[PDB]
Amino acid sequence: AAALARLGLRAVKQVRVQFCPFEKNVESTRTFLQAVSSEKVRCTNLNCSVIADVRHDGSEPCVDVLFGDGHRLIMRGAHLTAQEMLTAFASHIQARG
Amino acid sequence: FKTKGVLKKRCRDCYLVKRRGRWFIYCKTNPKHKQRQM
Amino acid sequence: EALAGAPLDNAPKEYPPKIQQLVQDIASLTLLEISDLNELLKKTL
Amino acid sequence: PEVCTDPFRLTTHAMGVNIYKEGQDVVLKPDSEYPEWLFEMNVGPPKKLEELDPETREYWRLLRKHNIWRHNRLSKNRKF
Amino acid sequence: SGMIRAIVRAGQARPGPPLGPILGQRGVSINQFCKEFNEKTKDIKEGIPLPTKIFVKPDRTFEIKIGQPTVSYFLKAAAGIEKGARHTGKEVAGLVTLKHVYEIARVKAQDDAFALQDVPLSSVVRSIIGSARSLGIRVVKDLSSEELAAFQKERALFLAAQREADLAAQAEAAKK
Amino acid sequence: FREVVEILDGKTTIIEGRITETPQESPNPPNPTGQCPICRWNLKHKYNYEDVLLLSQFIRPHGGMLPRRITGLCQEEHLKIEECVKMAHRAGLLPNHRPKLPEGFVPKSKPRLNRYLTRWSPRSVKPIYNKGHRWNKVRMPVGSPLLKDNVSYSGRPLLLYH
Amino acid sequence: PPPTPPQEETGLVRLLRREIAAVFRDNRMIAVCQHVALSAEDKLLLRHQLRKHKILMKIFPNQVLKPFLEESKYQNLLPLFVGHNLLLVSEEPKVKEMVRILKGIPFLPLLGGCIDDTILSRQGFINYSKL
Amino acid sequence: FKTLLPVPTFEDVAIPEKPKLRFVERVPLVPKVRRERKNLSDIRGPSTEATEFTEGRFAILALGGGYLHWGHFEMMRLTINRSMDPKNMFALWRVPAPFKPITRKGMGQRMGGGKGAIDHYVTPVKAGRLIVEMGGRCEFKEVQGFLDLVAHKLPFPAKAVSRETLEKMRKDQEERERNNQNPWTFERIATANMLGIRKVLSPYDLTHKGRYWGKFYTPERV
RNA sequence: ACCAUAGUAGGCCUAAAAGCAGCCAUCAAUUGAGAAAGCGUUAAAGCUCAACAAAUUCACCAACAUAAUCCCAAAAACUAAU
Ligand SMILES: [Mg+2]
Ligand SMILES: [Mg+2]
Ligand SMILES: [Mg+2]
Ligand SMILES: [Mg+2]
Ligand SMILES: [Zn+2]
Ligand SMILES: [Zn+2]
Repeated sequence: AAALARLGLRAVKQVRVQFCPFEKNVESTRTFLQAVSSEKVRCTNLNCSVIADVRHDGSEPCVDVLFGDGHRLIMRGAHLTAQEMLTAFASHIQARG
Repeated sequence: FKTKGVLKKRCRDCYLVKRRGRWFIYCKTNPKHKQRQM
Repeated sequence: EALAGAPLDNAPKEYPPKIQQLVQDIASLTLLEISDLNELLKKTL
Repeated sequence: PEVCTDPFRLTTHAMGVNIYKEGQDVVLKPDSEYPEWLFEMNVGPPKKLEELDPETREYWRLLRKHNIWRHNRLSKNRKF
Repeated sequence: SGMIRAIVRAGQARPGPPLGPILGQRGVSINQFCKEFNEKTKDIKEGIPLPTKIFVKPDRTFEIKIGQPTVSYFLKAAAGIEKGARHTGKEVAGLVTLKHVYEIARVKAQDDAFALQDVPLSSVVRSIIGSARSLGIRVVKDLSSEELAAFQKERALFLAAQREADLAAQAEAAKK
Repeated sequence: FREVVEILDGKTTIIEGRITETPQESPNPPNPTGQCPICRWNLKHKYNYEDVLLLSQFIRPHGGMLPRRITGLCQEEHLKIEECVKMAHRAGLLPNHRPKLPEGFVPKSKPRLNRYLTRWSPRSVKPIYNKGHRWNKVRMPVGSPLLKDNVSYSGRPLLLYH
Repeated sequence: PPPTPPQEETGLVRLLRREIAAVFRDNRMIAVCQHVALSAEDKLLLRHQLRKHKILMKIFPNQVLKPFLEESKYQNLLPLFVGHNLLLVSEEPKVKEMVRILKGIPFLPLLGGCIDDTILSRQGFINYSKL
Repeated sequence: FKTLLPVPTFEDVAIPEKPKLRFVERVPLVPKVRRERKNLSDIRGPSTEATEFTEGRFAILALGGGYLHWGHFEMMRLTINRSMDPKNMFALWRVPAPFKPITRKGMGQRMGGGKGAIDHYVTPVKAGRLIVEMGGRCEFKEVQGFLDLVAHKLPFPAKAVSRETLEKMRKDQEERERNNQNPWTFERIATANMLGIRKVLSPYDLTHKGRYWGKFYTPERV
């Protein structure tokens, strides 16, 4: 949460995390959602739309970030760790935007 | 840098790293806390 | 003892057998029983 | 910049509840209009660790407070 | 834009410090704020203090939210005392009955804190009891017929003695 | 083992985590009741810096060591293996466990000096100009003191300082 | 290693288990949600809106809740209790109002729950609200 | 989630009047007119006095021998008084005021001519003796923290010990001495006069058992 | 890493003393947070600690420059040694 807060998320439009809580490999995605929907991340940019899609039969937890560079970062996290996902997202944000 | 026989952290931001065979208190917030083990 | 598996609407195709057996019990009775049943439900609820 | 009262008016009613301009002070309703459990609260020394039983949340709240106090006392000397 | 808390009087809403400069720095006019406060609290007894929250929006627009007065003021008014005790616990300033405590709790239940935290009146009564303990006001179960005045007389003589001792100490320090 | 792959197409990035098959432990350990890998395979006080077949079992493909909470070693065995890996890397063993830099591999430098049983980092030691006399002699450390408990068939203790 | 030195269960964990059992036995509607760390004023406003409908929320440690869950008949709720958890506790289950008041915040996901010993997912709660 | 442990409560201990350390005189009220020989046996060997706690729970233990003079006494007094809480702690001395005179030549630096002139007074301290003893309603961590400075500034090596720590180190020493593996020990060899080692040993080595060498005490010598 | 809201700016002194020049109390709301253990402000604000919620490899002290004609055997970590 602190890493995203110290990044200036002002240049992010929409972040949607779609997962199934009843699966066994959605823990990393849930932790990513909690880290990206924190109070500091909310206050560092207000126009960002954070969506949490819950399914039961999807069985494929994924995250989508659409931002105003006309850019789409999609990460289908089934074995990715939460820390690695956060680092990759932060690197892409500080690279483009 | 101050060359000392005993290194102690003078704040919470001091970090101890071993370089060139010696021990170092490096500090970024307060550069005056730079200490080098003799 | 345990609970169900929480099926969703994405692939909803199986229903609990309780409703089917209730329908079968309803259908396996005569019009006199139907009249008594509906009058009893009217009186109670 | 308000004013208090010296005579038995204090014993006959309170002087804080009335906030609006009109002096519609509330009367002292007896126990017939006040709850019984109100008069059954610890108004003296706070409950102690040896007084509280170990099967209530109050005991563990007090233990947590004492642990925080102990940590503060032992960390009074902040080396860094 | 930000969150502003202010202890303001019911009708003595002056456009001066320490409240006028803060709102001027924020950007909203202070005359409008004073007028709105006076018209909103014109039915409240002038002189009592009360906390209020000021919300400032871009284009320099302000809104006012006013809560219940301070428990310190409530308990001091209930006990009939003008100022609290210095040495808390070792000396007692006044006596407040559990009945007065319950009345204060009932009248203050309609504040933002205890409204957002939907709790029974027992919690509010306990909070008022703790505030009285901090104030140095003892909370007797049920004792007020004339002993309240009997204690008031001795409290007045003790306050006079304390004032004399403070004057003597100040004179000794000045001559030292 | 897990790998992260990145795909770029039309200013869109997709990263995927792919799991490939990894080798498992051998079926028959000589001492199955040991709680530690080395200490149950009976390699305690048995390996050295030159036993790369054991030292390379758990090191990252770029030469870094693996965490103890993942490997399962006891603390002393983890420290011994870390020191052995350092000594092997300095000696020149494990030549394929280095990062690939085509831009830096072209500017060749002075030929590497052959060495082994090197305790300190080569760039952190100062030459001993004085060297002392017999009563106060400055000795050169060789090997590591962590491996002083290894089995000695000849019976002579290892000369860690010479 | 030597045999296990069984750690005595203290009053804190005993009372937590007692409260969890009372919650799981008394009330009927037990929903599970992900606890998102936000401002305390937002938390207080959420409790305010929930207590408008007289349905509460609780937080219990996982170290205590997981053994109770696997020992009880709710072993199918294990995947719902990995991260930060919120237990919405309700008598006279009213999922429609809960969905209506939680729709305002888009990023609070309904992990699932049970209504009268019937495990239902977010789709199940949608169905109950539609009913 | 972590368990809640009870905290130690101190109610039986009572803080006495004047918990600060008392001022000590550099010279005794009656000075010693007669110059005495510098017996170093008051430093050599283990201590027999002030080796056990009397009223406090923490102490400064001396692991070696030496002389304490008014500078050391003033240092200890000032440091402990300024870093100790009078409302919850109390401290007491365990060494007497400087009484043993020390002489310096002064007039004339050539060898001979007689004894020197009394310059200052010292308090001889042996290894294993307590110097300052503290107690009260406090925990050992803070007392150890601000007593390690005094222990370091003392001439002889010293530690900030407690009753539990002193008992632990004594029991560890006893365990080491009982489970020592090699059959050959300094005490056994010295008492049996094996190899004629009494020729190079000392008559006090039979009692010191090789753990004390002059004014230095080595606690790891069994 | 992890977030830190409440009666309340606790009561006195003070130009101001809002957890923090100081003295006395040290209660109480919440499932969980000391009238506050360190930075910071004239005073506020703000940054941390302990508290809950999440996981939890191991973690108490121990390291310390130098001289004068030119450094000073060379070298060696495993073939069995009471
Ligand atoms: Mg010393
Ligand atoms: Mg509480
Ligand atoms: Mg914390
Ligand atoms: Mg120099
Ligand atoms: Zn620093
Ligand atoms: Zn092992």
